[PDB]
Amino acid sequence: SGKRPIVANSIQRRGKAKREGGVGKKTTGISKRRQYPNLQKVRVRVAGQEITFRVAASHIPKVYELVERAKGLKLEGLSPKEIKKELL
RNA sequence: CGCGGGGUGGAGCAGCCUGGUAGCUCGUCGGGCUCAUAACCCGAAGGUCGUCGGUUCAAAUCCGGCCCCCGCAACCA
RNA sequence: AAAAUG
RNA sequence: GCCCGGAUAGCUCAGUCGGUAGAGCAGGGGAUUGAAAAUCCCCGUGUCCUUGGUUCGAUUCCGAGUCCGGGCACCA
RNA sequence: GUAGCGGGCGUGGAUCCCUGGAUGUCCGAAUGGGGGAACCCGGCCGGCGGGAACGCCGGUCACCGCGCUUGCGCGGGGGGAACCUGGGGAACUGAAACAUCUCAGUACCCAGAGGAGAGGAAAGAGAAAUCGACUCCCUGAGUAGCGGCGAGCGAAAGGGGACCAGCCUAAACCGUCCGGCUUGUCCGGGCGGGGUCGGGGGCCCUCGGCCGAAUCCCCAGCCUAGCCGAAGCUGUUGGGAAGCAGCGCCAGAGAGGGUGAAAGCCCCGUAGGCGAAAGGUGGGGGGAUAGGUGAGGGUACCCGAGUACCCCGUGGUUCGUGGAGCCAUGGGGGAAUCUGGGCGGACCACCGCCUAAGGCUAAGUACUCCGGGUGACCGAUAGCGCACCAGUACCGUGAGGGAAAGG
RNA sequence: UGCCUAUUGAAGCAUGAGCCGGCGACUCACGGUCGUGGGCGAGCUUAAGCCGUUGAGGCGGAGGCGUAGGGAAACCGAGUCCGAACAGGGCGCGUCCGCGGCCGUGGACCCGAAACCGGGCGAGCUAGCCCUGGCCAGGGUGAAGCUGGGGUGAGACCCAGUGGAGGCCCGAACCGGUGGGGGAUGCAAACCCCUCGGAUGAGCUGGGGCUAGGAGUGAAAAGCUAACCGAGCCCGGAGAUAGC
RNA sequence: CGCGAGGGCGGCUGGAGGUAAGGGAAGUGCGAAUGCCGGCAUGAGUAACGAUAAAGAGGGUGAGAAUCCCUCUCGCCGUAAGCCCAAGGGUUCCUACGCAAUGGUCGUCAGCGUAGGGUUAGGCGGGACCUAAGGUGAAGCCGAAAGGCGUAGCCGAAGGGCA
RNA sequence: GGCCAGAAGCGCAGGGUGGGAGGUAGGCAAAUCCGCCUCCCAACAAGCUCUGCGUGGUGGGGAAGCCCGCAACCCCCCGAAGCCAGGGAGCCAAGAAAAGCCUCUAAGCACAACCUGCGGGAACCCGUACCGCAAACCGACACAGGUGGGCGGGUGCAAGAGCACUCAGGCGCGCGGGAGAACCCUCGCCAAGGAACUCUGCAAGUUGGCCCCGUAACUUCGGGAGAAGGGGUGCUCCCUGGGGUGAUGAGCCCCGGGGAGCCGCAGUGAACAGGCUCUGGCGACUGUUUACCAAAAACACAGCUCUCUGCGAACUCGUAAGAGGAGGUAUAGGGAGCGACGCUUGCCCGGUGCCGGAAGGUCAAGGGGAGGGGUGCAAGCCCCGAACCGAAGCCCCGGUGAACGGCGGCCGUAACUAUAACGGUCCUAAGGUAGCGAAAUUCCUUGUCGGGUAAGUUCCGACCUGCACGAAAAGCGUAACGACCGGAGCGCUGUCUCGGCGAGGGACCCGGUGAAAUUGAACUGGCCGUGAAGAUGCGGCCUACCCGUGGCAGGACGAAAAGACCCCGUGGAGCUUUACUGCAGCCUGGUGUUGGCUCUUGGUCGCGCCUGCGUAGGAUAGGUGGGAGCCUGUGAACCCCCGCCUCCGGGUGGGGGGGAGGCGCCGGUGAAAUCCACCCUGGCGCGGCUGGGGGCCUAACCCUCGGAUGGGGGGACAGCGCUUGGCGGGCAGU
RNA sequence: GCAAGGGUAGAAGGGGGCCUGACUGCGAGGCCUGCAAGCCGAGCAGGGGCGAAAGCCGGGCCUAGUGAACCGGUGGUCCCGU
Repeated sequence: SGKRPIVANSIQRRGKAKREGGVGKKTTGISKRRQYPNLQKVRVRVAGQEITFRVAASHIPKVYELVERAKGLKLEGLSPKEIKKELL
């Protein structure tokens, strides 16, 4: 949907199998349909000033580490690029 | 013409695919109660199971043949 | 506080 | 095909962390009753599924066998 | 583009052809704002007309992304016949029905790249005391395998060739500048130095020896106009000789076209050989910067994290759940730094291979808008839809469709 | 008793053809299998590429057939497999070109669908809705209200007059389309004449806007969505597939 | 001359290419696919000539006129079949010459052909004014990419406003 | 022919508007401007403003008339849909925005700037021909079609934009000329008869305007009403009543009334211009619909009912953001069915659906690990995996009909017979009530009676064995309405017996221009046969000079559409469902986002003490083991008050007096006691680790709050990611 | 044993005693036949039964009582096992 640090979201398939297991008798497959795995997003408000990121919430922590950096710069309204960028 | 359901004591229903035991209510018959009739009470009887045969040790029961009984279909031109 | 007809 | 509970009086079902076999109903004998019920009494009958083994002994405890009932999954 | 007037210019070297420059309305990424493209309306500075109203004229004013104290300086935007990479991604059909499968990761849509794009220096391959970036071709091989084990799909290693190339960083460790803080000899942000690995690097003591750009330059050479180029006369039939008849000749040139018909020697040419003030291009051969140059002995300081790894859901591979690894990765859990970590088809144990989680990297390869050359290629119902004033006329609201016609 | 086609059977009243002239259909690539014309033979043969040529051909053995077969395999071997077996029984000997026939994969002898799918173009027709404007001659009926009179204890209510209501009436414009005739290679790809319905309303109409293809809109017929809509048009997949 | 497909000979036409023996290659042979493209036939001098509002005559011009100009009669529209404005259309406007074709006939005519003219605004209508629906769109929100919403602002008229 | 324009100033009509004087929690405190309060005056005005109309200095224009070219302009009457305009009254559905324009203060400035006057100047861009209800636009055409707005004269008729004629202005429709047949179209008339026509009075006719009489059932009371059925209408002359403008008298128009008298076949003398009635069906009604075969009894409709929805509503669109719902809030929104109004709307929850049920049953991940397996020398690394704990769903229990739906059979019976109020029995979840009823429903069927008719498969009234009505897919009625469907009458008539005549436009002839489908080739006859069974084309026979023109339709299996019916193809589409398989969507557990603090109860391994009342028997012996040859004192023997087991018998610990005491076989019992153990059964009590359920809070997340580094509300839930299972024709492929 | 047919007492019928050949390895030669299936079968080997023996015995008087492959399940074993 976005990603911030991390990165985007794949597009998985499917498996409708109706069968034994291969540990009794065979096991056939009903249908493959195109699924879409959205990237478990989630939002973060942070103190750098009054900032907001949309961390892939598996990296939420990275938000802070990135906050744990006093790059020495007053207002700019966003000051995210530096953050989200002078990041790594 | 074709399907499918059904003929069991007097009437109305079981029992039949799971073969040997015919069950129920009503009424018929006898005896009580009552002045008497009902009602109520006690006790009995009564069926070639539609027919003509087949298979079987044994056929209401299973398989075919008609006889009436009941239902459902009989559409396109 | 009470179980039809002739 | 796996996982569960089962088999006890005619019938429907109980139960000790081994010591008797018991209820409810049907059924029969009696009282009471206008009638028919409901009440009230006394019973009646058991290989506790079949086998072993456990124990001094087993309804019961465990192995195994057959019938019965419940639950779940397959099906080329 | 010839046909015409009407005028003119050229050996005082025109026209023409190559190179560079100049001017280049308006619309179009369109960029002052608007807008029904090619039109309308404005800010600021300056200049024209008597010029204050009006009106011309020249500059200049989009937005977005990177780097300096507020202004700035570099960049971007759109287009391109295919070819290329990525992100998305069908059905018809096939299976003589059909759902897995097939067609197919194709058609198409989107973003991006460029003369190519991609890939690329091993956490590789796979059984070889082995190999040694990648890409392309030939094999390997319709093999191995995959598969309602149907239809059907289908590798890789190894072997031949083409090409040939290797490299920077992150972290230890040292210095420096800056802004925060619990004003602690501390925390992290930015530069510089170091350091790049199958085993190395940092830091301490012990011994010091050069190759070389993928970037900058220069010339060659090659494009972009051109010049030189051999050798035949007479007669004859004919409307017209290049034919025919008789004597010749050139040839590094007997390719071709053209001239009234069939010419080596008529014209343009052909073989062969010269040419650039100018602008492109250009290691093919050479110059110069950048950068890179050793061996032992000790700590046990560094070696890329929400990563590996395990689990759930999927994709790629010949692999369709299979005994199913490996490579990718949305979700959850979640390490270690060489007594580290991955791989060699579940899992162990041996044996061996390789160093993940940062990046760049020529060439050989693909394509044909464009220029040239050939054709047991077409010759005007063919060949391109167009040999001609065609993507036109005409048709359709539009997307779009789409002729005929040569002598 | 025509030609062709299709047929058990056609002059056939079965299909096709007006006539002529052009265009018009068994191909090519790669595998494979027979046959055949050749080279060479226990052997035969090169791929890609390098070198020359500029309509010279060389080189190149990686590789590929063939020389041994049996067996699922281990494995063995002129044998082998099954088996205890010295029974038995099943299997048990060429390449490279060219040309031809036919097979496999490619449309693959040639035309022809109805349809499926992707991406765009369309509401200048038609349906709905939104903004802003217009339009509806003349007649008719005569609601509520007011006002006056009457009525009653007060009221209700009743009366005249006034008044002018309404998916009200007749009927033009305007909108529509009932019945009939005509029209039927039309004046016209829906028209003309007569006759009909509505006509202050759920009205009609100009201009400016919005909604779209399994979607829109729909006082609902599967109607309308640019003259054929039970799923638009255009281009593409595409030479879909066609046991006809 | 060949069984035949064809092959030679000869005569007119034509006027610039052609191609032996013997061989090799194919876009290689048509009468039919309601085939495709073009040409020309049949029906056929047939149906039609587009509203039943209607014509007649005298002069003109002219190569030639029922069909053009003029005149006098007759008839038809007259909430039009008449005037004015929007839209759309783009020179069809006026003038001089003209008739091949275009007019369903004719044509001296024309809305046709060639040429030359013609459109004049502070007050009319638009813009250097205003907003509507709705568009667009700094911010801002959202989407795999395209892109979807959207504040302000801007655009948008037959409505407001102005001599 | 007797007008047009025209400033200021005059008049005449209007439209706008109270004037004061003080205060002030508002207009995002800036206004002396608004807005609100308070009190002197004033009031169906005046004044002040602003329009329209006349008037206006003055300019302009100005026919019919001959040769080929002359110069007024006044007076009444009618009179708007236009103007004054933002006028008035009434009503419910409650009726744009912004700028210009006034006014108020801000910043700033007052040497600016505005306001009124007067003179000089300045004043860009675009459109402007022409067609424009059509031959110039849209329809391939010089197409009988389509196209928005304004003006649109006069007379006549009740009125009018109607109808007839006609001004101005413009047309006579881009082939003509003759004939004078059939037939076709369009049009007129008709003896006698009058629906006999025919599916049907289809069509055509009759009637038609206005004034006056006069009009029934039925009714929701409005209406049925133009009900029906009649009479009048022209022209001349006489008298007379009110109106409007004048002026109160005259012309001028506007509505009437009463008498005479004239003419025709006829007076709305032509054109416009209803025929009517009785009775059924359906639908309440006006409306809407299949553009191009269906205008309806179909859709809609007010109205009734069921149902969802508490607001960040439900529901719809969208992946999302967001939007619609609605700037609404249950007297509101969404979905469904029925369909004004009247009288009503029965019985059945067995099966399906929906709603309700903190129990049980079953149940996926996941939790859990008894136990087993593969490996190594090992520790280990890996694997399978039982109990048990586990949602929604389903099973199960129950409600529910204006939820889907459903709503019986066979026998007998009365004192003539008939029939059956009564009875018997089988089945059911329950057995169709009211009202209708051979019906838009009835097969038999033209049912059977009545009515209507000379005659009636239709129609109307009746009766029921209702093949197969019936209550909200409503039932039965119903005034009014209908281009709706059926049956009758009257009137009128060519629809008809039965056809005839006449007019025009074609057809026909001449001149000019000149198509189309179709077409194997044609030299293309009849009858009998024959043949693939319907022959111009074979056979036999029979007829027949050659070629045209006007006409008719029997044939050429005539034309046109590769049959729409039927079947076939392992063709296609749309639709359905409890067909298969999916997907959207919705439900659901486990995780992530995700945090504090309590309460509580489970399951687990520990550990800590109890726990165990057969029959003999010192008596509440658990089990086998060790056992001699056993321990109290810090002191038992006995005692009380006490928490605790239990069946009571019989106990498990407390404490002080007290102070000696106390054992092991015993004798029996299947088995023997002191004490130590390890352990079976069950319970209790602290600890580990996991769980579940209840509350409280805030800080994430969410919603809001005069613009918040915040305050309220909600709150670890919701939402969202990943994963589990389920529902699932809403959609897709088959 | 059960449908019909053919066959049959010089037994295929009825009874009795011992048995388990309702074997393992094979299989000449044929029947039938598109394929692939189905059917008969002497004989050899091994190790057995019944009979003194000759001998008979690879199910049943005979013809129906059945289903390719693929995919799996249970066993077993000389095989394979990246």
